[PDB]
Amino acid sequence: TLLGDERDAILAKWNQLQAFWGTGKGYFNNNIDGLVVLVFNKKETEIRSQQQQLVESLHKVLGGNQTLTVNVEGTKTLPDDQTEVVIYVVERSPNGTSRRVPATTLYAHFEQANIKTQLQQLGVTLSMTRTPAQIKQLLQNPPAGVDPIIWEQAKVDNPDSEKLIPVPMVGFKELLRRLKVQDQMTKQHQTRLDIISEDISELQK
Amino acid sequence: ESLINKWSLELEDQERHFLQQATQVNAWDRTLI
Amino acid sequence: ICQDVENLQKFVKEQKQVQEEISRMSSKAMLKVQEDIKALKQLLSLAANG
Repeated sequence: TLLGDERDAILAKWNQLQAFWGTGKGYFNNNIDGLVVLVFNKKETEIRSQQQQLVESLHKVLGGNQTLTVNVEGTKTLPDDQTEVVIYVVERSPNGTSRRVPATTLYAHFEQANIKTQLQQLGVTLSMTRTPAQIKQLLQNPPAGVDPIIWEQAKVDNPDSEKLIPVPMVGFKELLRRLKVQDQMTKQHQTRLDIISEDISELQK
Repeated sequence: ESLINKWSLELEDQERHFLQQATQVNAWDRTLI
Repeated sequence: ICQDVENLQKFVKEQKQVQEEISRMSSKAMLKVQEDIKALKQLLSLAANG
Protein backbone atom coordinates (compact mmCIF):
# COMPACT_ATOMS: atom_id res chain seq x y z
CA THR A 1 0.00 0.00 0.00
CA LEU A 2 1.06 3.54 -0.77
CA LEU A 3 -0.88 4.37 2.32
CA GLY A 4 1.56 2.84 4.85
CA ASP A 5 4.63 4.76 3.55
CA GLU A 6 3.01 8.06 3.89
CA ARG A 7 2.38 7.09 7.46
CA ASP A 8 6.03 6.15 7.78
CA ALA A 9 7.26 9.32 6.21
CA ILE A 10 5.12 11.32 8.60
CA LEU A 11 6.38 9.34 11.54
CA ALA A 12 9.84 9.90 10.16
CA LYS A 13 9.07 13.60 9.91
CA TRP A 14 8.23 13.97 13.54
CA ASN A 15 11.50 12.57 15.04
CA GLN A 16 15.25 13.22 16.71
CA LEU A 17 16.53 10.54 14.70
CA GLN A 18 16.92 12.70 11.32
CA ALA A 19 15.38 10.84 8.32
CA PHE A 20 14.26 14.04 6.56
CA TRP A 21 13.45 15.15 10.08
CA GLY A 22 9.92 16.41 9.82
CA THR A 23 11.61 18.95 7.81
CA GLY A 24 12.59 20.33 11.25
CA LYS A 25 16.04 21.01 9.84
CA GLY A 26 17.46 24.39 10.75
CA TYR A 27 20.95 25.38 11.36
CA PHE A 28 21.98 28.01 13.82
CA ASN A 29 25.38 29.57 13.73
CA ASN A 30 27.27 29.38 17.04
CA ASN A 31 30.27 31.64 17.45
CA ILE A 32 33.70 30.14 18.01
CA ASP A 33 31.15 14.12 34.08
CA GLY A 34 33.72 16.87 34.30
CA LEU A 35 36.68 14.67 33.52
CA VAL A 36 39.97 16.34 32.75
CA VAL A 37 43.09 14.50 31.72
CA LEU A 38 46.41 15.82 32.88
CA VAL A 39 49.80 14.66 31.78
CA PHE A 40 52.61 14.90 34.28
CA ASN A 41 56.25 14.60 33.51
CA LYS A 42 56.73 12.33 36.46
CA LYS A 43 56.94 8.60 36.98
CA GLU A 44 53.74 6.83 37.95
CA THR A 45 55.31 5.49 41.10
CA GLU A 46 56.20 8.99 42.13
CA ILE A 47 52.72 10.26 41.38
CA ARG A 48 50.98 7.55 43.33
CA SER A 49 53.25 7.85 46.32
CA GLN A 50 52.90 11.63 46.64
CA GLN A 51 49.32 11.63 45.36
CA GLN A 52 47.76 12.99 48.55
CA GLN A 53 50.07 15.96 48.22
CA LEU A 54 49.37 16.22 44.52
CA VAL A 55 45.64 16.30 45.05
CA GLU A 56 45.96 19.07 47.57
CA SER A 57 48.21 21.05 45.28
CA LEU A 58 45.55 20.91 42.62
CA HIS A 59 43.07 21.97 45.26
CA LYS A 60 45.28 24.93 46.02
CA VAL A 61 45.35 25.99 42.40
CA LEU A 62 41.57 26.02 42.49
CA GLY A 63 41.73 28.39 45.41
CA GLY A 64 41.60 25.87 48.18
CA ASN A 65 38.06 26.59 49.19
CA GLN A 66 36.37 23.82 51.12
CA THR A 67 33.52 23.88 48.65
CA LEU A 68 35.69 22.42 45.90
CA THR A 69 37.08 18.93 46.14
CA VAL A 70 39.48 17.31 43.75
CA ASN A 71 38.96 13.67 42.92
CA VAL A 72 41.25 11.37 41.02
CA GLU A 73 39.49 9.26 38.46
CA GLY A 74 42.61 7.26 37.79
CA THR A 75 46.24 7.26 36.86
CA LYS A 76 48.10 5.56 34.05
CA THR A 77 51.71 5.50 33.00
CA LEU A 78 52.04 6.62 29.43
CA PRO A 79 55.85 6.58 29.18
CA ASP A 80 58.44 5.79 31.79
CA ASP A 81 58.58 9.46 32.72
CA GLN A 82 55.10 10.58 31.86
CA THR A 83 51.93 9.75 33.71
CA GLU A 84 48.36 10.61 32.95
CA VAL A 85 46.05 11.57 35.74
CA VAL A 86 42.37 12.12 35.23
CA ILE A 87 40.53 14.24 37.72
CA TYR A 88 37.15 15.79 38.27
CA VAL A 89 36.13 18.41 40.78
CA VAL A 90 33.05 18.46 42.93
CA GLU A 91 31.56 21.76 43.94
CA ARG A 92 29.19 22.21 46.81
CA SER A 93 26.43 24.78 46.81
CA PRO A 94 25.28 26.78 49.71
CA ASN A 95 22.31 24.51 50.09
CA GLY A 96 24.53 21.51 50.62
CA THR A 97 23.94 20.29 47.10
CA SER A 98 26.93 18.95 45.26
CA ARG A 99 27.67 18.40 41.61
CA ARG A 100 30.68 17.96 39.39
CA VAL A 101 32.15 20.99 37.74
CA PRO A 102 31.67 20.86 34.04
CA ALA A 103 34.64 19.71 32.03
CA THR A 104 34.55 22.68 29.71
CA THR A 105 34.44 25.16 32.54
CA LEU A 106 37.12 23.35 34.48
CA TYR A 107 39.29 23.12 31.40
CA ALA A 108 38.87 26.81 30.74
CA HIS A 109 40.06 27.57 34.24
CA PHE A 110 43.18 25.48 33.89
CA GLU A 111 44.02 26.87 30.46
CA GLN A 112 44.18 30.42 31.79
CA ALA A 113 47.72 31.69 31.63
CA ASN A 114 48.17 32.27 35.32
CA ILE A 115 46.64 28.95 36.22
CA LYS A 116 48.50 27.16 33.46
CA THR A 117 51.84 28.37 34.69
CA GLN A 118 51.07 27.19 38.19
CA LEU A 119 49.97 23.85 36.83
CA GLN A 120 53.18 23.58 34.88
CA GLN A 121 55.13 24.15 38.05
CA LEU A 122 53.44 21.01 39.30
CA GLY A 123 54.74 19.23 36.25
CA VAL A 124 51.52 19.18 34.30
CA THR A 125 52.66 19.47 30.71
CA LEU A 126 49.39 18.97 28.91
CA SER A 127 45.68 18.86 29.72
CA MET A 128 42.64 17.70 27.80
CA THR A 129 38.87 17.60 28.08
CA ARG A 130 36.72 14.77 26.77
CA THR A 131 33.72 16.83 25.76
CA PRO A 132 42.99 29.19 14.87
CA ALA A 133 43.24 25.94 13.20
CA GLN A 134 41.05 24.19 15.68
CA ILE A 135 37.95 25.55 14.01
CA LYS A 136 39.06 23.95 10.94
CA GLN A 137 39.60 21.05 13.20
CA LEU A 138 36.00 20.52 14.19
CA LEU A 139 33.87 22.10 11.49
CA GLN A 140 34.92 19.58 9.04
CA ASN A 141 34.97 15.96 9.38
CA PRO A 142 30.51 16.39 10.04
CA PRO A 143 28.69 16.23 13.47
CA ALA A 144 25.64 14.51 15.14
CA GLY A 145 24.38 12.39 12.38
CA VAL A 146 23.99 15.60 10.13
CA ASP A 147 24.49 15.04 6.47
CA PRO A 148 27.57 15.85 5.15
CA ILE A 149 26.25 18.03 1.67
CA ILE A 150 23.96 20.24 4.10
CA TRP A 151 26.52 20.64 6.65
CA GLU A 152 28.75 21.86 3.87
CA GLN A 153 26.43 24.30 2.51
CA ALA A 154 25.85 25.87 6.18
CA LYS A 155 29.54 26.43 6.04
CA VAL A 156 29.35 28.38 2.74
CA ASP A 157 26.01 29.96 3.71
CA ASN A 158 27.52 31.14 7.00
CA PRO A 159 27.00 34.73 7.37
CA ASP A 160 30.02 35.60 9.63
CA SER A 161 32.58 32.84 9.80
CA GLU A 162 34.99 34.17 12.93
CA LYS A 163 32.50 35.07 14.79
CA LEU A 164 30.84 31.92 14.00
CA ILE A 165 30.71 28.31 13.23
CA PRO A 166 28.00 26.13 12.09
CA VAL A 167 26.48 24.27 14.97
CA PRO A 168 23.97 21.54 14.48
CA MET A 169 20.55 22.24 15.94
CA VAL A 170 18.18 19.39 16.58
CA GLY A 171 13.49 20.12 16.07
CA PHE A 172 11.65 22.07 19.05
CA LYS A 173 13.32 21.23 22.20
CA GLU A 174 16.46 22.30 20.59
CA LEU A 175 15.03 25.69 19.92
CA LEU A 176 14.00 25.45 23.55
CA ARG A 177 17.54 24.84 23.96
CA ARG A 178 18.74 27.69 22.29
CA LEU A 179 16.38 29.91 24.20
CA LYS A 180 17.53 28.59 27.52
CA VAL A 181 21.03 29.53 26.51
CA GLN A 182 19.77 32.93 25.23
CA ASP A 183 18.32 33.68 28.61
CA GLN A 184 21.51 32.40 30.18
CA MET A 185 23.31 34.63 28.10
CA THR A 186 20.89 37.53 28.61
CA LYS A 187 21.42 37.66 32.29
CA GLN A 188 25.14 37.73 32.06
CA HIS A 189 24.94 40.57 29.38
CA GLN A 190 22.75 42.54 31.61
CA THR A 191 25.05 42.09 34.37
CA ARG A 192 28.27 43.04 32.78
CA LEU A 193 26.52 46.02 31.47
CA ASP A 194 25.71 46.83 35.06
CA ILE A 195 29.37 46.47 36.00
CA ILE A 196 30.34 49.04 33.37
CA SER A 197 27.56 51.17 34.66
CA GLU A 198 28.78 50.99 38.22
CA ASP A 199 32.35 51.86 37.27
CA ILE A 200 31.11 54.82 35.26
CA SER A 201 29.03 56.02 38.28
CA GLU A 202 32.10 55.75 40.47
CA LEU A 203 34.12 57.80 38.01
CA GLN A 204 31.44 60.43 37.68
CA LYS A 205 30.90 60.60 41.45
CA GLU B 1 -8.30 9.30 4.73
CA SER B 2 -10.01 11.75 6.90
CA LEU B 3 -7.19 11.36 9.38
CA ILE B 4 -4.03 11.18 7.27
CA ASN B 5 -5.02 14.42 5.74
CA LYS B 6 -5.15 15.88 9.13
CA TRP B 7 -1.62 14.74 9.68
CA SER B 8 0.17 16.53 6.68
CA LEU B 9 -1.66 19.77 6.98
CA GLU B 10 -0.91 19.86 10.70
CA LEU B 11 2.57 18.89 9.83
CA GLU B 12 3.16 21.53 7.15
CA ASP B 13 1.25 24.12 9.22
CA GLN B 14 3.51 23.63 12.31
CA GLU B 15 6.54 23.29 10.08
CA ARG B 16 5.88 26.55 8.48
CA HIS B 17 5.76 27.95 12.00
CA PHE B 18 8.73 26.18 13.45
CA LEU B 19 10.73 27.56 10.61
CA GLN B 20 9.62 31.14 11.46
CA GLN B 21 10.40 30.63 15.18
CA ALA B 22 13.86 29.21 14.61
CA THR B 23 14.41 32.12 12.63
CA GLN B 24 13.41 34.30 15.59
CA VAL B 25 15.76 32.84 17.67
CA ASN B 26 18.30 33.28 15.03
CA ALA B 27 17.52 36.92 14.73
CA TRP B 28 17.56 37.24 18.55
CA ASP B 29 20.96 35.58 18.73
CA ARG B 30 21.51 37.97 16.18
CA THR B 31 20.95 40.79 18.07
CA LEU B 32 22.94 39.35 20.95
CA ILE B 33 26.39 39.22 19.28
CA ILE C 1 -3.58 -0.64 13.72
CA CYS C 2 -5.82 1.22 15.94
CA GLN C 3 -3.55 0.65 18.93
CA ASP C 4 -1.70 2.15 16.67
CA VAL C 5 -3.14 5.53 15.84
CA GLU C 6 -3.74 5.78 19.73
CA ASN C 7 0.26 6.16 19.97
CA LEU C 8 1.37 8.00 16.85
CA GLN C 9 -1.04 10.87 17.27
CA LYS C 10 -0.02 10.71 20.87
CA PHE C 11 3.93 11.02 20.21
CA VAL C 12 3.02 13.74 17.53
CA LYS C 13 0.88 15.68 19.86
CA GLU C 14 3.38 15.13 22.70
CA GLN C 15 5.63 17.02 20.34
CA LYS C 16 3.18 19.82 19.72
CA GLN C 17 3.29 20.32 23.42
CA VAL C 18 6.94 21.13 23.23
CA GLN C 19 6.14 23.45 20.33
CA GLU C 20 3.67 25.18 22.62
CA GLU C 21 6.29 25.12 25.24
CA ILE C 22 8.66 27.11 23.14
CA SER C 23 5.73 29.37 22.21
CA ARG C 24 5.05 30.07 25.78
CA MET C 25 8.78 30.98 26.35
CA SER C 26 9.18 34.22 23.87
CA SER C 27 11.46 38.00 24.29
CA LYS C 28 11.29 41.39 25.80
CA ALA C 29 14.39 40.65 27.87
CA MET C 30 16.21 40.61 24.64
CA LEU C 31 14.67 43.81 23.32
CA LYS C 32 15.66 45.40 26.56
CA VAL C 33 19.35 44.86 26.01
CA GLN C 34 20.06 47.01 22.96
CA GLU C 35 18.35 49.84 24.61
CA ASP C 36 20.62 49.60 27.66
CA ILE C 37 23.95 49.19 25.95
CA LYS C 38 22.91 52.03 23.64
CA ALA C 39 22.25 53.98 26.89
CA LEU C 40 25.46 52.93 28.80
CA LYS C 41 27.56 53.81 25.84
CA GLN C 42 26.13 57.32 26.16
CA LEU C 43 26.94 57.75 29.85
CA LEU C 44 30.46 56.66 29.03
CA SER C 45 30.65 59.50 26.52
CA LEU C 46 29.61 61.75 29.33
CA ALA C 47 32.28 60.66 31.64
CA ALA C 48 34.75 60.86 28.92
CA ASN C 49 33.70 64.43 27.90
CA GLY C 50 33.85 65.21 31.63
